[PDB]
Amino acid sequence: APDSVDYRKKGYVTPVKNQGQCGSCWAFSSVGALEGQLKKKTGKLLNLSPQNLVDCVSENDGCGGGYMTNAFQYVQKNRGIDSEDAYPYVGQEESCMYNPTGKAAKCRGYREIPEGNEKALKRAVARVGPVSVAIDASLTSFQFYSKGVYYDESCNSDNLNHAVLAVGYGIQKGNKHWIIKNSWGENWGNKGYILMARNKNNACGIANLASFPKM
Ligand SMILES: *C(#N)C1=NN(C2=[C][C]=[C]C(C(F)(F)F)=[C]2)C(=O)N([C][C][C]N2[C][C][C][C][C]2)C1=O
Repeated sequence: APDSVDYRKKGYVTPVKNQGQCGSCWAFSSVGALEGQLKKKTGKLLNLSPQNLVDCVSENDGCGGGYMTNAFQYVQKNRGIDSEDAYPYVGQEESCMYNPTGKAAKCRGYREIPEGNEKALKRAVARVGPVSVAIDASLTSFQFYSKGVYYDESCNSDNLNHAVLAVGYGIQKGNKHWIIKNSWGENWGNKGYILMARNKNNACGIANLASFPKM
């Protein structure tokens, strides 16, 4: 595995999205991971539909919450997920309106990385591509992150209240990090991104709930 990796440089990542006031981070996270695999498999990069997941993954709670694992399973069982263009994002609860004609990607299942194993997470990211992960993003410092490697001794790994996407990893002046793509718009963090402390005792619980879909 490379000392550092950044899948944005390998065309696996779409631009930052804005989930709005709907707690659908798990949908954007799942979609990001899926978009990466689709690119790896077909060579094409397309915006997948998070609203499709929000409205159709009954295993989850729509804007009220959910897990990326349930999303990947839905795509597999549903035999597909629509493109963002075929099922645009509104960030509001609506009955499922999935349409197979707009299908843009399928899923063969998913794998989970050993809970709290950042070493496993590193290897997974380097080999697979973008990986869905959960973190404690409740701290004010996270809300107003601007640059640098984010680290706060107050983060609680047991409080997984947000789902994001790890598109790579690296180091900055002795501080190892995870390159994280958020879904709170480009007006947050660094153009929507944030570098988070890596190998710092699983800061914010970044390795507690990480998984990726297979295609
Ligand atoms: C998103 N958006 C979102 N997700 N959760 C959540 C619940 C259970 C499990 C997960 C995950 F990612 F699978 F592990 C995620 C959640 O509780 N909320 C409420 C978030 C409140 N925010 C906390 C950080 C500060 C901003 C507000 C979600 O919105």
